[PDB]
Amino acid sequence: ISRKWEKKNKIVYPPQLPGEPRRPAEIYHCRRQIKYSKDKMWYLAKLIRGMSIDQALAQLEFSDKKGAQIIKEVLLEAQDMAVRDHNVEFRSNLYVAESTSGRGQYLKRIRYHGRGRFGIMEKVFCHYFVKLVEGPPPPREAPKTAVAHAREYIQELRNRTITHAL
Amino acid sequence: AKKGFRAAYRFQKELERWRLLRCPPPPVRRSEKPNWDYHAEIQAFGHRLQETFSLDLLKTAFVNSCYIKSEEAKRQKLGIDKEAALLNLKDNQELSEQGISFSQTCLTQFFEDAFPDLPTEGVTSLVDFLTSEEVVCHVARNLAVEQLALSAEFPVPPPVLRQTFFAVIGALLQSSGPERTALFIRDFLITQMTGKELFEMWTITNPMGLLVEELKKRKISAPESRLTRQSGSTTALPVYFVGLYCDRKLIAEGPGETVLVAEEEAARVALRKLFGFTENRRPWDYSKP
Amino acid sequence: SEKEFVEHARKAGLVIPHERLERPIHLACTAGIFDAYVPPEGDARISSLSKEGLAQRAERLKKNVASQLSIRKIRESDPNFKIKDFPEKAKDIFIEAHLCLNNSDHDRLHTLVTENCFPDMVWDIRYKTVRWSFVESLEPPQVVQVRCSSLMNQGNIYGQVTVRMHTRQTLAIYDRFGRLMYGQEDVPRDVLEYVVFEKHLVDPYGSWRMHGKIIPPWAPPKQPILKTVMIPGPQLKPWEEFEEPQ
Amino acid sequence: HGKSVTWWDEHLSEENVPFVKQLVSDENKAQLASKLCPLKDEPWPIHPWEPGSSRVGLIALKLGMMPLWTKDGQKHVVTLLQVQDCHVLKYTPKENHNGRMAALTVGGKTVSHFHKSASILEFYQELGLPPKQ
Amino acid sequence: ISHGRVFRRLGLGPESRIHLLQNLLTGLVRHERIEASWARVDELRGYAEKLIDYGKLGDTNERAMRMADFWLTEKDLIPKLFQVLAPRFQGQNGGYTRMLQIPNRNEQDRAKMAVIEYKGNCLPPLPLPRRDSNLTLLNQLLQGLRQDQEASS
Amino acid sequence: AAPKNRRSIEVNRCRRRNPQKLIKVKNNIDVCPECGHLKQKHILCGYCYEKVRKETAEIRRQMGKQEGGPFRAPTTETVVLYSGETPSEQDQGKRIIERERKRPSWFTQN
Amino acid sequence: SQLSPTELIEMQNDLFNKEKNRQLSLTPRTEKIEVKHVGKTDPGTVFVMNKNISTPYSCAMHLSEWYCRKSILALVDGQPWDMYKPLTKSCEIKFLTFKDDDPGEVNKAYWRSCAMMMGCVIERAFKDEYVVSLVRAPEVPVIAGAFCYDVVLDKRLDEWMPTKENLHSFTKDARALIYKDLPFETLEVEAKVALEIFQHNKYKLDFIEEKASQNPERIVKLHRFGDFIDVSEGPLIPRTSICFQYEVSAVHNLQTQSSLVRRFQGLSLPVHLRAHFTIWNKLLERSRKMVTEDK
Amino acid sequence: TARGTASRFLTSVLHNGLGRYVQQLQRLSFSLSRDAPSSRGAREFVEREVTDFARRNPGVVIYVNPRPCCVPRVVAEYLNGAVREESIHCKSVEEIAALVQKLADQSGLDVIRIRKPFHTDSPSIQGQWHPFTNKPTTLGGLRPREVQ
Ligand SMILES: [Mg+2]
Ligand SMILES: [Mg+2]
Ligand SMILES: [Mg+2]
Ligand SMILES: [Mg+2]
Ligand SMILES: [Zn+2]
Repeated sequence: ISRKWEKKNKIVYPPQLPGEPRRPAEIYHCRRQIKYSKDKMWYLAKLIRGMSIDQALAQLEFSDKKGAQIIKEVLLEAQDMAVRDHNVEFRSNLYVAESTSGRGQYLKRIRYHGRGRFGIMEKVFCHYFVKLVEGPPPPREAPKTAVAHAREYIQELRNRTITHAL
Repeated sequence: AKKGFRAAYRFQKELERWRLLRCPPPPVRRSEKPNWDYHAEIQAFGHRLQETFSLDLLKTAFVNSCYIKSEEAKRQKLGIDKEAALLNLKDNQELSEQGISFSQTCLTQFFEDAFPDLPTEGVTSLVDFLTSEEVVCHVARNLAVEQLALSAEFPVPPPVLRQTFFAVIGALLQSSGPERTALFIRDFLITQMTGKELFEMWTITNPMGLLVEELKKRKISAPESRLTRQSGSTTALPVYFVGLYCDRKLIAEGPGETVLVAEEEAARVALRKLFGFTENRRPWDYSKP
Repeated sequence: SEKEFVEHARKAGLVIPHERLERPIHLACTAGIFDAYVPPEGDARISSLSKEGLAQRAERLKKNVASQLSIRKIRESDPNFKIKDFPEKAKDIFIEAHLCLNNSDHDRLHTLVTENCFPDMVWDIRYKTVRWSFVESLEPPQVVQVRCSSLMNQGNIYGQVTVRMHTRQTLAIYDRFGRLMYGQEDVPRDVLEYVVFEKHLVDPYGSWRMHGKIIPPWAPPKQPILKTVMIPGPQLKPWEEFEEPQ
Repeated sequence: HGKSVTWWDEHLSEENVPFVKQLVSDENKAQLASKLCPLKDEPWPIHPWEPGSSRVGLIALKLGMMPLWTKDGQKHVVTLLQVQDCHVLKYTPKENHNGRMAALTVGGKTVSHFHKSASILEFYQELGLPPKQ
Repeated sequence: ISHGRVFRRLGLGPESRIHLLQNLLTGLVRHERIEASWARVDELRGYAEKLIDYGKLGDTNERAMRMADFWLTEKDLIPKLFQVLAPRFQGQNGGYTRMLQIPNRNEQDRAKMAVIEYKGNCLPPLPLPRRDSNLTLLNQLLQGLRQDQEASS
Repeated sequence: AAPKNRRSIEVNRCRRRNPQKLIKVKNNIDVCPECGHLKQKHILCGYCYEKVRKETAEIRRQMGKQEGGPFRAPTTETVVLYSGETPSEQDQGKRIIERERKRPSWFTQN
Repeated sequence: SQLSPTELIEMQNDLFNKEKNRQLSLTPRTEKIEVKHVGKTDPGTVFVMNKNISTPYSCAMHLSEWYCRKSILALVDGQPWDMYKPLTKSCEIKFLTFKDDDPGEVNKAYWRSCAMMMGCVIERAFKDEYVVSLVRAPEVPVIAGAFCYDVVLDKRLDEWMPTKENLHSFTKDARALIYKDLPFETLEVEAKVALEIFQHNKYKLDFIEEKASQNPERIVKLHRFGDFIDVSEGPLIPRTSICFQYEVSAVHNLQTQSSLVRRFQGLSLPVHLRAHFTIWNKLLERSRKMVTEDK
Repeated sequence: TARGTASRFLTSVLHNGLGRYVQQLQRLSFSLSRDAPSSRGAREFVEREVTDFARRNPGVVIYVNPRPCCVPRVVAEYLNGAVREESIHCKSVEEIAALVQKLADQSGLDVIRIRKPFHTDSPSIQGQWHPFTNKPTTLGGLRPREVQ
């Protein structure tokens, strides 16, 4: 096994020279060897990306997936870690930087079939990773306006060259 | 397990490579690296440029204020006695001033002689450009001046490098005549003007006005913008060719997306013909008189 | 098809193997401070007066029976011992220990400070950055009292010396992201600390160490934090109604 | 911004709901009975009948079916179609639509205001009818 | 094709459905408030409304009695229907029942849940949804319109 | 019928990261004016409904103590009371449940 | 005094910044005040805050984003506080919402804010050649079908009343104002340095004089958003973004003996309360009628 | 392969050979073993050739390090900043000489595919074709069906 994500919270930065912009907090946290599947977990973890932490808690609160409550618990833990251990005012000020599902170590079992054949079955486990960053949520990108597409096209026609030409 | 040193060692090399790929090390002076002899370096500089310097004057030329103040930090923090031998160092300030003054004079003369029709504002703009931060730093760093320069903060911020380059010029001006140094300048500076435009380095914002003034000076009257060629007006990509006429003769002409853009172009073209900064123009002379 | 996981870690305190220890735990120090000197309540207004403070301090030192009984036990067990030299050494121990917290060097910090002190001064601060400087000592370090604990089991004696000291210090604590947390680096702030020292006597290697730090009940409220802090009300289950005291 | 979903009813008190309903229904009565007199308003010029001509249609409502008899004795079955509120809504000229025949847009029975869209409600607002299904 | 089918299929068949609603009804008449599968509660609500109208028909009506006999399973309840429930609904024609959606069941089957109730029961009141007050900004803007529908009449 | 070739990871990402298989964001969530927890707008508040549920259970327990057996249910209406209360003239002639707790804030006297 | 339109803006903003930095300098340290929470929701909660720095908005942030978005006004003790107005002493706090049971306080605030917005929209919507004097924002009850702002205009402009085009332009500009989200900022000032801000508007100086007259310490209440500053009675809503539906309904010329004053009426609703298209049209129709309460 | 690797246009460093020619190779560092056989050629080269090489090229500084290594290398280093590594391991004197020459005459630019064999600033003297260059102009400059 490999446990890295945990140690990401043990990093110490050099103090900030005055006049430099204030560095936003980062909190890495995870839960290992959950009895959920990795994929079913992925949908959930995907849902809450880039949401402000309260928004994610609200969304998870009402989902019916078994994983919803796991993730929620991990988020509360991470929030309290962020205010207690790292120094963060305004526990509402976190947004979800990274949310993802890794695969755990699987158990292996028999699945009985008929005519004495068998399949080989896997009791599945998974990991849930999260990384919380201090600040408002970064703005969701608007699709390209007609103006943007037109500029790009024009710029392209203008990048043309006489080819194999000299 | 597999028994051998070889693959293990060879892999140690891969490990080091990845280590350097994920965290690049901050750039280090060539002087603090394994093979260095400052003296031999200096001599080689001179020989490779095909010039002859006084080694005292060059060694002087690569010295800077900052190197001396940092050396005084190391002097004062350890309680050492330096002052006589350290303040004997004779920095490059003087040399750099002679260098820049002479180079600006030289250049100005070169252009003034080559482009008789360039307005003084123009030739000024040109000398300004070839003496710029960008150009001089590029050339200096490619001649291994950054290598030899004595300075704090290894990337050697651009003002220090301009200082040091022209320091070397001045050192050359003492070491050899203004003739020799004029040749060096026309070889390592003027060549950066290759491929470049006029209005690439001049930056003037109203071509039409400037054209009208220059034509007052030439005793020609009223450039009239007259539309020559066009394709599609209703398109999202039109092309206009605007001509400029003086007494119904055509002086110059240009393309554009919009009739305004194109008119402005025809102005720039006309300007470029008048001033004799042109594509067809005689390429520069590199020769030994 | 049959394999299971292993490694569910647990901590089980159980008195039986704890008793069966064949080499009983050897302590360099004792966790408590036997007798805590409780200082004058006007000790702020007698500090600006030199020969008031000095007089009453030296007086209370010479006048006390317990004080000179313990000083006699230390002098008789440990020759070439002097009380008039000691606040110098103590003040030096201080300055080195805290300059150890700056650099975060724990090895030297285990020679200087005691086993009871180390958890305290190191623990919370290990993921942060500390910058601590010594600028002035306003009133030269005073020796308030001396005490001895006689363990009849070991025949072991621990000399405990309380040095009251008044100081000028600059403390800045930075957060693990390098952003300032506690206090400025430019303010030479004035402190008053009652610093307990300890030494093992029967021990041949006989280190003088910094045992503990006593804060008086009237001590000036420490400078305020930078960040805002919230204190939640009692967490309520559904059927439990809230009750407000006045 | 996470702006929440909302319907017409949501923020009204128990007091104001009957009020709003009255408001809407009453203005529906007014509006329908106002356009009740077509010929005295500004009728578009009436033309006589040309041979290849074609009339406007209707939007009706299927009621049910009924038997009906003919004088020869035979039985028929018929469908009742009730016309409820039927108005011509807009007019697209001949050259703007098929290049052959003009287009009249006819509305069907009245529906609630609250469950249509801003666009459509604007279209009827400038007309002065209530929304058609 | 399901067109105009009023009753939903539950249980092991039509009969099993009736017996399901039997138990639910009995439960409702005894405890006066129960919670079940939103669909089953919805299905029940009709019968729970009509039972009260058979109770209104009186003890002496035979039809109402063998009706309440079949539907109320624990026979002890049959008096309570006639002598408690049916009397306390007199004025109101249809208003007997309140049915609300509860949050989804906390068990892993995560069902859709409803609470169903006989009005005027003696229990802590459900946290019903309240309409907005009249003091609310938008409603205050409507009150203006109202008072000008009075002033212009 | 057996798959003729392994499906590539690109294809499979296309299938399962499709918008239609993604969890869709619920926009009807709000706060309960009472306890300040979360609820969907068309559904009762879970928390408040839990208070009510507990109290209901207690009342039913104590009205199970008044009934000596399974089949005895009163032929009269009932009323529930709390510490420091007495049956009104309108409320007398009814089954009385007496509870120890003080009458809850949400629960009115009626 | 010879001054451009932009110079007035510059002077006023620089004065405001001077004053704000003076109030900042008045507080030497980071002082800790203990706020308590009297709200129906999370009782016993205690915030430990920075005196004259921390605001009731910065207070909500310790709870959850939910307060942050839902809370328009902050009741401190018995008084309404603007969400960004820094807390002075230790106290108790309750938060106030649009869908709350006795919203009246909030309603008032909302109305005021909208009025002020319109004011801005008006002052900058006229040609430099003319002279636009904002008068005041008369405080109407909200049962009155609109909110309004009093404005006097250049004498040569006295003959025209606007066209639906112009009104719709005002509206477009107000919506332009909403789109970019500007916090409403508050400052408490002494009349001496208050009058120096406004100057050229006479009516403003009169208003300031009365407003300061009824208060013992000569305190005037200033609000500002973006580059626009105005004096007003009572607190305002925290953000510009709070408004969703907004209209400048119609104007009405009303004349004293000594002045000719135009009254601009407009109507708006917050995102929280937003009303259906039909409902909106009816309210909009009532908002066209003259609304008179000055007393 | 060409789609596989990077590429560059044909260039000179600092317009070399325009004004004057500057030998681009700056310094040369040898590392060899006095003892080990692998370095044999490299030793002979250092004996006979290096000296003469150093006279033939005044502008390059040559650092020779005897050290205990198994694999003799030569590190060429250029004005360009470019550093090119080579192994003289187990070669003749002749081979090494040829190699050191290649190093001497290289530009220090990266060796990759070169997109085209020529490089011109201002290829275009006397014009550059555009759709109108060969078209005749008409009277009034009217379009095809335009009337006046
Ligand atoms: Mg078998
Ligand atoms: Mg398989
Ligand atoms: Mg498998
Ligand atoms: Mg079934
Ligand atoms: Zn609730």
